[PDB]
Amino acid sequence: FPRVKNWEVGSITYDTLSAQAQQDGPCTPRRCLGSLVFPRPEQLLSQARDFINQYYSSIKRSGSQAHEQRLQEVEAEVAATGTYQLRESELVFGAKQAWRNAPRCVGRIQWGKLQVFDARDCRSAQEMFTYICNHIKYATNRGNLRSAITVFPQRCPGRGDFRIWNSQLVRYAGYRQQDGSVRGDPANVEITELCIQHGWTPGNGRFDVLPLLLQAPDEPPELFLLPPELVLEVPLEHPTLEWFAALGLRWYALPAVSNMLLEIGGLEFPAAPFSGWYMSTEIGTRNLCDPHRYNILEDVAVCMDLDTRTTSSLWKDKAAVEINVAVLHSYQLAKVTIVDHHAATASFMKHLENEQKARGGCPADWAWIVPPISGSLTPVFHQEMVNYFLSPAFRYQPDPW
Amino acid sequence: KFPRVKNWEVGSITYDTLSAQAQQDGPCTPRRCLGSLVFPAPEQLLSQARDFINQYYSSIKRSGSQAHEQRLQEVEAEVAATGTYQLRESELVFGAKQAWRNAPRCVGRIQWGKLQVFDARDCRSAQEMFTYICNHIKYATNRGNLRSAITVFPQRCPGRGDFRIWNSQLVRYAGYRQQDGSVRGDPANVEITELCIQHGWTPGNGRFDVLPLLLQAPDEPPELFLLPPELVLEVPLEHPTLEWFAALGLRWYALPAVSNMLLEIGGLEFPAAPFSGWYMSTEIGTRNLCDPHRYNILEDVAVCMDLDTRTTSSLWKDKAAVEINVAVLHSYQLAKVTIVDHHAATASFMKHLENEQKARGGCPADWAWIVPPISGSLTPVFHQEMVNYFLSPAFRYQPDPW
Ligand code: HEM
Ligand code: HEM
Ligand SMILES: Cc1cc(N)nc2cc(-c3ccc(OCc4ccccn4)c(CN)c3)ccc12
Ligand SMILES: Cc1cc(N)nc2cc(-c3ccc(OCc4ccccn4)c(CN)c3)ccc12
Ligand SMILES: C[C@H](O)[C@H](O)[C@H]1CNc2nc(N)[nH]c(=O)c2N1
Ligand SMILES: C[C@H](O)[C@H](O)[C@H]1CNc2nc(N)[nH]c(=O)c2N1
Ligand SMILES: [Cl-]
Ligand SMILES: [Cl-]
Ligand SMILES: [Gd]
Ligand SMILES: [Gd]
Ligand SMILES: [Gd]
Ligand SMILES: [Zn+2]
Repeated sequence: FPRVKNWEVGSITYDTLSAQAQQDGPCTPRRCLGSLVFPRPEQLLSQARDFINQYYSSIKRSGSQAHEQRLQEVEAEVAATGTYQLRESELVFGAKQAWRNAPRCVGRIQWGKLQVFDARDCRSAQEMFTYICNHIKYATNRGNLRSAITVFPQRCPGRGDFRIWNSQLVRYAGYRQQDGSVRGDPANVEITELCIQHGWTPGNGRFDVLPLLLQAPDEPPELFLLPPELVLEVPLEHPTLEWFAALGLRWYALPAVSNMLLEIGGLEFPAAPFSGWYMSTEIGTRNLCDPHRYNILEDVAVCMDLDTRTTSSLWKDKAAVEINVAVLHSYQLAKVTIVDHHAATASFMKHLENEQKARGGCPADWAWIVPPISGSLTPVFHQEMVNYFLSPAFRYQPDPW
Repeated sequence: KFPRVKNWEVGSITYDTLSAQAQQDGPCTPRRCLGSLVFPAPEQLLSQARDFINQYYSSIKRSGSQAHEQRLQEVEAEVAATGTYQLRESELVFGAKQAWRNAPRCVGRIQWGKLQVFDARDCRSAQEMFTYICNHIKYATNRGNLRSAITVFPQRCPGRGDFRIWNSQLVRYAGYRQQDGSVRGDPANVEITELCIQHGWTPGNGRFDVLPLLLQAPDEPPELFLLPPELVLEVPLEHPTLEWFAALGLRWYALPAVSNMLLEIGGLEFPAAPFSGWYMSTEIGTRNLCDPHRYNILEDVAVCMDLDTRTTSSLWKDKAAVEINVAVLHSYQLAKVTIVDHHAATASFMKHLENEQKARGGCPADWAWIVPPISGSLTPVFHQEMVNYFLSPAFRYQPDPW
């Protein structure tokens, strides 16, 4: 049982929960690989017992009448069909629990508040598009963002798969040149290469919202134009730097992740987009200032008349911070939910405390919980963490080609 | 079959074959990763020694030669006859440089070849130990043109207790507990401060009182030594544009000299071997001055800056910390005392990773320690995946002697 210390306060806890890790991680006694982003059939019933057992534990209902009962239909379902369907209440328990278990998510204090839309009866490409469009509208909710997940049918053998080819529902295009450089977003150049390679009209500039490539089983992806009034976006201005708005910067409201595989009770949903609300450092620090993203830090510093000729002026730092100020200011003005990294990390500490009493610990990926600016100014920096894999879970999955 | 490692900023990919030589075992398993935790018989002595001699004869391009087999036999004989062995001076210098090179939490390892090694293995008392340390401080400080140095005291050996420096660094500020329960000066140093008084030191009562040295010679209680004040170079902190900042009366010292770690070379242990380089500005400006459990000045600075401290979304903490770091950089540059900013330091560490990949097939590195504690993703190390593992020679943590 690993001893975990908070160095700001001196408190000690033990992560007893780590004793239940399933799909093992990449670290060995001889080398740690925690900084890697991507770490390297009669047994469907094993991890299916597991989940049902977890479900009935929570609701004060382990070992009696109802718990005994639900254990049988699943074995009989898999004995008959080789797979099984989840009760609606289980699908919601599994959606939230998988969120609770996401080690890289700093927003887990919200894990109990989740809206689960059950698209397990989906049928075609036009079908998911309606399911996804209901999602965006509901999640966006005019800027009062509401966490949601839309769960499409569980994969079965012999036939294809529902899969959203976009990494997110809202993603900006990226346009090359004779010189390879990108107008727009370089994280979305490949998918842009496919979206054009499927009929779409590539726009002019930097913040063109990409269309959607949705994949009904076995058939080629169908493009789907997203209705403009569905895609809520925020123009970026600064509270005191009047020229910031003239830079023409924009970001979208809904962070809606559509490429991860939800796994509950041994079942696998390759299309299950979840969405919450942004933390501001995501947009301002990573999306706008990463050197392989919009990479605007130097342009903002020029406009602030900063001395970019020596690193010791901390011009990168000063410009980065005002970018984050502008992100927060703009979103709050447009009345769109956003959380600064100080507020977010302080809530995660409260979540860690809640999980200690609830489950005896919490899986947490230190490198992803500490924000990309001002890390030691947040409490999670001084908090030791244990990272392991619990089920149910969100997993990474290969790109569908 | 070795870990693949990607740099996400550029798209680079390398494989860390060096990790396969990991001579000892860290804290993680495939069950759970503990990478974020701060703190994780002649036959084995001979096999460590053999690996090291092999390493040394590799460096001098003499692997497997006559002299090399000679040394393996000599070391085998001395362990048989005495249970231990003595390094040659040239092996000691190699060994110390290599322990630096292997240190996964050091961002300054581009410098690992430029290390002054002071052989104090003939040191006989606390009083001689103190003279050695004073010469270390004077050489490394060099009037603000800092030089990396290590002074290595006698190794652990059977029959005799250890040399130990009780202080965690050669230059530390006192931390006076109080009632009302708060700490005046540096709260990281309350324990060592109390021990100095209990061993006779007359305490001060300021916030920046340099501590005496508590020096332990084998099988002897520690002995207190005052540093000559003209040997301890300090930097008073001013901000280039916020002129009220000087009125805070903050100071920091020029020399960072870690004195409580254990140097391991070829199975030998040196429990007293202080080493020093020069500061990276974030250690002072961010950690030492802004950590809530250190001097904790952030809010008082942000109030003086007229920031809006009642809501977090104004990023008042970020803005005040950036200016504290600017003051640190400015003040050391003004005083002509070596300092590197986290941008320049992480850039040179990236060159170190390239040099090492070509030299050795990898580099052990602790991401959470290499990534600076402000402006993380603005530096290139943030976007570099890294493999953490333990190589020998090494600097190791050891328990406090009390
Ligand atoms: C409600 C407010 C939420 C906030 C503020 C938030 C914040 C974050 C942040 C900042 C990250 C780091 C990702 C990055 O830096 O690119 C993250 C990762 C993640 N979050 Fe959340 N999140 C929220 C809700 C949710 C919800 C509703 C789910 C799922 C039901 C979720 C599951 C995850 C997962 C699986 C990851 C891992 C992403 C990856 O590994 O690529 N979070 N979250
Ligand atoms: C010359 C310039 C140097 C710079 C800029 C530098 C920088 C740093 C920094 C920023 C850290 C992390 C410290 C912390 O957060 O508390 C560190 C740790 C460390 N450095 Fe270096 N260093 C230098 C020289 C040296 C030398 C000469 C040695 C040994 C011969 C060394 C060995 C270490 C070790 C062992 C650690 C780990 C300390 C620990 O784990 O507690 N460094 N260094
Ligand atoms: C639920 C939620 C709320 C919120 N506010 N932010 C969230 C951010 C992410 C998130 C994490 C990592 C990512 O990158 C993976 C990657 C892919 C390819 C190459 C490199 N890296 C991406 C890029 N799609 C998004 C996920 C969920 C979030
Ligand atoms: C060689 C060099 C150059 C440079 N510029 N900076 C350096 C900083 C450190 C360093 C690392 C960790 C530390 O923490 C230990 C601790 C103990 C107990 C409780 C909490 N923390 C301390 C505190 N003395 C210092 C080491 C070497 C450095
Ligand atoms: C190499 C390194 O692991 C990589 O840059 C990680 C670091 N921490 C991160 N943390 C978050 N939240 N998101 C990220 O994309 C990353 N990237
Ligand atoms: C809990 C956490 O590991 C701890 O606060 C670490 C994080 N990274 C660090 N990085 C450096 N350079 N120095 C430190 O003291 C720490 N502390
Ligand atoms: Cl994003
Ligand atoms: Cl220090
Ligand atoms: Gd101007
Ligand atoms: Gd001024
Ligand atoms: Gd005051
Ligand atoms: Zn690990």
